[PDB]
Amino acid sequence: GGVSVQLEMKALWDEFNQLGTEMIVTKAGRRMFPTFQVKLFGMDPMADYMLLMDFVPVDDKRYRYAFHSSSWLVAGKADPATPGRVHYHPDSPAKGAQWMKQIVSFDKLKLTNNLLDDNGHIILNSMHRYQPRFHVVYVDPRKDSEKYAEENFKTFVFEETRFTAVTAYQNHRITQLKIASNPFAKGFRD
Amino acid sequence: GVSVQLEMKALWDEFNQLGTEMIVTKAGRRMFPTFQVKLFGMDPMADYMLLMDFVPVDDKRYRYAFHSSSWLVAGKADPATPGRVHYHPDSPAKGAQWMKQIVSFDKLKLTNNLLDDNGHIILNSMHRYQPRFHVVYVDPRENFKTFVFEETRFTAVTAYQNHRITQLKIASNPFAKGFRD
DNA sequence: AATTTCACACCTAGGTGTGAAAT
DNA sequence: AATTTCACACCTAGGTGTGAAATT
Repeated sequence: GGVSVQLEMKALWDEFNQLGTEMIVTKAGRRMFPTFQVKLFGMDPMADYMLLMDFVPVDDKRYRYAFHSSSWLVAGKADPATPGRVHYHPDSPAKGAQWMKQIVSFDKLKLTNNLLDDNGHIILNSMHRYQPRFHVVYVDPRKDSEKYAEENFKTFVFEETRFTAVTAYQNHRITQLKIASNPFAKGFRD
Repeated sequence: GVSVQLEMKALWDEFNQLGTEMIVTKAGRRMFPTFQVKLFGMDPMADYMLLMDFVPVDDKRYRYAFHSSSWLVAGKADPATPGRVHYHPDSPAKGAQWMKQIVSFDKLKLTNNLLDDNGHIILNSMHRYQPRFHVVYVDPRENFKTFVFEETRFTAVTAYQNHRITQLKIASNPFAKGFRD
């Protein structure tokens, strides 16, 4: 367990977290912003690794945004859990030297509210809080089967990456930051 | 017992009849048409490596004569370019994975820069090349098969010589739609 | 020269939030 | 109501040939 992970764009994640991060969710699938990007350290260069991402609920409560007080409040009890989906990195599996070579970005990752989705996108319930988790798994390609044991995986949880899944932005301050930092939203600047 | 089917065969043969030309730039240029294949007779449990390589057709330099609208031998071929091993991005993969859908080499770029380090194929302008496709059976400790489609042979150029080639590239490549009509 | 390189307009492809409309 | 979906304009990103200019 000597593998180290460094979250890229930490300052941007913390700026969003202070406001209370919101992530748009659609039927077709929406990319996260900011993109979850990491730097890998202490891996064996000859060993083959699988890089994974999963989303875990923060609490069992449904949220509501009050525009009068500009804050999030508990609306009621959480809706039933969404069918569990996982997202492997497109380059997985790959050698330890390949992962440590450059920053690993989960830019192809998409969030959806469609419970019946078959496009490999992450299914999330709108107005609920989620915690993105990052997993490094050691895998032997000569073996046709894979499973989880205590010594074959490591989980990395960055508290600043937690967000609320929404269909439209609630906090206007979040929209302002998304517009100002995401290049695809440059047409809305000024 | 492995069988390979060249996709877009009709488009390749139409280009070959005119004498296929591929643009070559410093930055790297995609081939048009894209080399796409269908795999058959592979073992679904066996691991395979899929490769692409370019071999010179002859040891001659070519020149296009606009008066007669034909290719002629200009002189002797330039020295061979620095060759490297080119694997499909998904290689290695199981036999069932390769046979599942059409295999394409769309991210494949041709360059005339001898000092290139971006993993692109280095070629000499005004020379005839033959693209070859390889299927290699991964063994823990013959397995090497080569598929050569004669219709995929082309002349590497910096600018199109035959106006008929340009016309076909414009008419069939979606990125050249702005030049239609 | 005869051949090669450059900025450029114009495509494809797909990622943005907007504000109306819909549920 | 409070929340979700739709067409849309406007971006980024990157693949085209064009015609001018340049070039061991």
